[PDB]
Amino acid sequence: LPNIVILATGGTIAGSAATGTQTTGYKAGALGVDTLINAVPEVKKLANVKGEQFSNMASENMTGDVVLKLSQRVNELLARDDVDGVVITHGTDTVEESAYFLHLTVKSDKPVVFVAAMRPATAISADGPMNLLEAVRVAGDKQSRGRGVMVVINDRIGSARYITKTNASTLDTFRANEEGYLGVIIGNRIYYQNRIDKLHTTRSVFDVRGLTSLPKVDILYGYQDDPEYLYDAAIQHGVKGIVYAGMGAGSVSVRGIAGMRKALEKGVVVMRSTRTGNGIVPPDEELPGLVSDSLNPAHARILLMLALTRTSDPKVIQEYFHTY
Amino acid sequence: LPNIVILATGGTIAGSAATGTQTTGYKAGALGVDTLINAVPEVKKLANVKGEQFSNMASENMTGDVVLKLSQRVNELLARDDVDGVVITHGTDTVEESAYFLHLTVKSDKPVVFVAAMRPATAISADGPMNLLEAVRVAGDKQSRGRGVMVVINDRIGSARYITKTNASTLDTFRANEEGYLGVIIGNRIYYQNRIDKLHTTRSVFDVRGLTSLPKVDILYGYQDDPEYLYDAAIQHGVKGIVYAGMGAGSVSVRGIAGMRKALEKGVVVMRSTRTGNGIVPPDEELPGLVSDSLNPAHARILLMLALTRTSDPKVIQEYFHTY
Amino acid sequence: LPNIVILATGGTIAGSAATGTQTTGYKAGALGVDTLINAVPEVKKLANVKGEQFSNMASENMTGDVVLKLSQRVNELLARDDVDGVVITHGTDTVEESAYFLHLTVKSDKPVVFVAAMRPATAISADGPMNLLEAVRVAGDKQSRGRGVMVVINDRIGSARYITKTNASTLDTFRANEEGYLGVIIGNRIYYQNRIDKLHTTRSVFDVRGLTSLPKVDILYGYQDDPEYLYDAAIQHGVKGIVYAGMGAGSVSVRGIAGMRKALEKGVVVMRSTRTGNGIVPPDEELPGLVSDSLNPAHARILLMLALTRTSDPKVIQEYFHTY
Amino acid sequence: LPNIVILATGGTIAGSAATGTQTTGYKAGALGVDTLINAVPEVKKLANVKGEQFSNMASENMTGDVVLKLSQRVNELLARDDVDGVVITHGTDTVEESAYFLHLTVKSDKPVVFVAAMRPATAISADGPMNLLEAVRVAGDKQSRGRGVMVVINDRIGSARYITKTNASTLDTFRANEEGYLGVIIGNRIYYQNRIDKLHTTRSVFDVRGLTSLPKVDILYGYQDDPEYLYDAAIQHGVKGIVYAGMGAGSVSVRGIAGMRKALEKGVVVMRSTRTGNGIVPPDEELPGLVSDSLNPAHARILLMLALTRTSDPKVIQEYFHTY
Ligand SMILES: *[C@](*)(CO)CC[C@H](N)C(=O)O
Ligand SMILES: *[C@](*)(CO)CC[C@H](N)C(=O)O
Ligand SMILES: *[C@](*)(CO)CC[C@H](N)C(=O)O
Ligand SMILES: *[C@](*)(CO)CC[C@H](N)C(=O)O
Repeated sequence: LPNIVILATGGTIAGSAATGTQTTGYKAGALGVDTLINAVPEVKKLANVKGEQFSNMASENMTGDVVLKLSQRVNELLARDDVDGVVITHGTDTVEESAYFLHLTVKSDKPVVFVAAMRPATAISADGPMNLLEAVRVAGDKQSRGRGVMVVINDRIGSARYITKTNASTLDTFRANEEGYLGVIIGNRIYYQNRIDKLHTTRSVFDVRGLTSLPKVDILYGYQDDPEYLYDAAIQHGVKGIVYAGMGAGSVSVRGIAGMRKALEKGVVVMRSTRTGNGIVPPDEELPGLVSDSLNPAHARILLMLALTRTSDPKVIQEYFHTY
Repeated sequence: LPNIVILATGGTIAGSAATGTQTTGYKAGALGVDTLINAVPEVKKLANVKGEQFSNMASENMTGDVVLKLSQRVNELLARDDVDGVVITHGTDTVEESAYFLHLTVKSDKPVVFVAAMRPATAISADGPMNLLEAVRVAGDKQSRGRGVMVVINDRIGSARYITKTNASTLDTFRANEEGYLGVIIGNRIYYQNRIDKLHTTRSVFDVRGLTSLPKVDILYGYQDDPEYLYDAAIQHGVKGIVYAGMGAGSVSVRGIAGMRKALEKGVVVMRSTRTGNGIVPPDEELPGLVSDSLNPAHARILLMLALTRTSDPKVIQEYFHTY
Repeated sequence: LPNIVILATGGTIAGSAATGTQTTGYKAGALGVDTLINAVPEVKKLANVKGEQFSNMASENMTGDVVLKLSQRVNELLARDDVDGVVITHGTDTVEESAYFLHLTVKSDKPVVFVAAMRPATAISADGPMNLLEAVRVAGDKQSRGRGVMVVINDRIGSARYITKTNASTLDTFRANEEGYLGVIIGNRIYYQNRIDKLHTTRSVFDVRGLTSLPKVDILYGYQDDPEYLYDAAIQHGVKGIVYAGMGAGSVSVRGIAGMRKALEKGVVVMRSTRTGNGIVPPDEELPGLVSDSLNPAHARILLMLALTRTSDPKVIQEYFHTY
Repeated sequence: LPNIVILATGGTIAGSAATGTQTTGYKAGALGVDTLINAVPEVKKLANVKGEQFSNMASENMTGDVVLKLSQRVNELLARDDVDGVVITHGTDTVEESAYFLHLTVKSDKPVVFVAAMRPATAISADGPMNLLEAVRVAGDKQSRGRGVMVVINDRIGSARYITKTNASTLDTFRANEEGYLGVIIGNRIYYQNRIDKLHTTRSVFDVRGLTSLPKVDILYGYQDDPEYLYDAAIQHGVKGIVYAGMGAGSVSVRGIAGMRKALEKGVVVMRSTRTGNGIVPPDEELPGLVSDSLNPAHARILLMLALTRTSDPKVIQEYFHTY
């Protein structure tokens, strides 16, 4: 059987509540990895699993420095001959962030599968058990290699570069409206549909094994009456980059333009993304800053942080955004 | 023929570029209302149209004080016996904000139909002509009365309370994933599907007659490493409310919590929404602030501003968010 | 507490397999209603539940004669003062057909909620328990009255007229792409979003309490090289109506039109629907037969079958399709 | 500039009506290929184009004998040094059938791009011009090679294997809900997202040179009370295969089982697909026939016909369905 390491970080999949009817406001990251494994013994028929407790927190508290350590640990594990793949339990709220980070930094073709759950382990009809089982099946399948980092949940396999939490509270929240899923798992069988046409993992230039932190990047929203002072505040607090979750295709108000101008004069890299949820923010030489291609705000921040560890050249960073 | 006033505010539907191939980075709010009307002569067959130039700007620059004037002007028009409905041309980027504002403040059952276009009027296969014709048809149909403010584009009729721009650059960007459309227009016939189960227009308590300004409300994003200083900044500039485009179901990091506690101490109303794009942010007594129900950040800000013109009582405001 | 009757008919929600990993090819309608109730005792805190075993079969074998009896029993149940609502367990495959039949034939405003499950009761992360809890919650809520027949599953409430199984094997299969959900259930709370703008239940003319059989209506597919002989066969077997799951907007090939014309000449009523999955089949005076509005083939057959119990008048039947 | 041949077959993109408001019931395949090119001269700045009138029909009348000739002509064309790609104008109703057929029979990596329109050329805001321009850009782009046959419309690039017409009459009808788009076209730039993970074109074993017709395959629908006599009829007319657009995951009623057994006894290959619209029909040893993987009925019929040109062995045909 394939040797799979289940690296636990917390989340609802490891969460609990006083009753089985409480599906919200529960405590995330309360249960240990072995408890998750023991809850679904069937996994042992899919692989020889080993649980490792990396952390146990609600993902809203996951930070770049910790995500950095997570990627470095996964790289250490994948370098071992006795490890064929890694399943990472993580809270749903920022899994797209953590997953995309490793998508760009893991130097291996071995499967790296993030798994999550929208209902706590104690809930009636909890989704975590089946999602974990599916994650291990995907991580241990020889056909899962070289596909980039994946996020498995609700019978779907999504690419870390496209998948995002689209709904605040539903089981089927993870979707990539325009890009679809890399594959699906039905009747204990994996059906691979797509291979992402972007750079990742073994073909990524982003290596952070020699770093302990990443350049600071904040996200500012775009909306009617958006304030200039928020740009002032970000600049003053030392951001290296600003991701703009803009109105429409990264459109900017006169106040947003003034704020971006100030940011650029201070050497801050401005990246225009969109608040809409999907789609392409196209180049526009008439507006300040760079454009995020199809990366949403959360994803754009991650790539910009990594881009900044390599260069400050806007043209190079822009190309990264069209290829990663 | 019904008497329909076409109130123009600008946008891509009135946008232009030097060539028919340029569909991005064009000049929004460039053409006059009579030019749009004459571009689609067919509207004159569906109604007695009167064009009125309210403004002509790109919607990223639409501001609350101007939206306020727009609502009062529309209210004024619909009180006239010689006006059966109004069609408001508006840029796509913030039409959901302006539309929901009128949805809550226009005290009339007569149709109020926002219309927009994703391609400039000069573009090959421009969508504005048909969108406008559809809008006029909807505004003039007596079966269109008492449905709340609507947004018409790409053969669909969306409720101001549910519809949102979900894609940065596509023609089919306006969708209400979980709520669907109020109706669709195919083959010059309107097919009404749903009636929104929420308070609006004639049943709304949000009277804004005579007002000239609105309570200041800003939006802060939720993501890994989100900074506390952004909350400090908002408070320092006297916001009356803060809408949080949070991770997942409005989950908050330890930094976000500290920032929210500070805001509450200063009497600022905190409203937790979601950055995901869809869904319910449920009540959670363990977290600070109020919850946005299914309102996304842009819509939540609008309702909060209007709520604050009547009260600062969190319980009353929260009820508004579950009923409007 | 409301008095809710759980009327069981079978399905995967009452399905069972030898292993917890077998989610496909299991035995549907294997467990009794009381076993379902005692398995999710939490329902007892939401209402006073009484189980009744109407049948126990796989929905692919549900027949019109039996659905007729189900409708009649439900009418009997709801006429009682000691019954506040009914939850009907049913297999997912044809629940949209049974649900829409009762949607048209139940003469009561009391809630009628069909519930189902995509994973057998014996599977890991089975969805049936939560779905049932949600269905009872909906059936017993005073706010649920007069909304038409509903289908509850995966935290969603769909109208029988719009909801359809859109995916062969996923938990989130039930959706109404263009019409959205009537409401959702999150955190043990119901959020009603829409009220269907169509005739149903207490406003329907489709009373069939005095019937034991229904007009025969078959469905024929539209595709390249579709054969004329299938129409000849249906006619020869006494069909009173033919529903065409046509290419695009009910478009017809030279062979299909010949088939339809033979059917019309033979006294059969022809209804042109679509195989696409969504949308409007508009009127077309150059094509034979009636058009299905936005009803898909499965729904179209149900309405046509019921229409035929009242009339053979094309114009009357057509108006039914635009109003129900 | 690249050399692109625009091979016209008809459709709404070549449709015409007396007025610009008539977008339904128009005459498809009424305009010549050169008329389409002259209406969008911008294409000539993207490539050296040559129009070729293969046919001018409504796609509901496209037949296998003709599709065979279309595939053979495209192979002939792409074998030429002076042809960099081919754009095929085709009606929307069966473009998914014709496109998937060529996807399996064209032995070249040069771009094969089907294009269509949902509004006639004479319609207000006709989509045909932009759709064609985008199709030409995709067909002439070096990055477009080796991606399988594509269908371009409404700024989206869909794979012939996944794309399908999901709505009867909307501009955004073409979607692959679970698989997404191969790419999108925004601001005159192509953004490639995925590469399908299936066999096609140059790696396909389906050699159809010399063939003038294909094995007969008909499609029968699954629904409550589905008739056994339709299977008898199909058998009587000598079908070599039957694609079942089944209830749910290809579930079969007692009548369907009886009819399938009769067909199997007669040597007919029975393929179980789904009427739902999306998803996997998983293998089930308890049911008759083969399963269609994620192929919908229309796509399944095409692959089954081609499968039968090589073998009647069920095991082999099943593998084709899991790999193409
Ligand atoms: C449960 C749903 O995933 C709550 C998740 C936490 N907020 C987390 O992100 O860990
Ligand atoms: C054209 C697409 O709507 C650009 C719109 C402007 N940004 C606006 O919102 O007015
Ligand atoms: C399990 C998924 O619902 C199988 C359902 C049966 N085919 C049925 O419809 O009862
Ligand atoms: C116009 C929309 O595509 C009508 C299409 C024809 N039915 C066709 O398929 O050619």
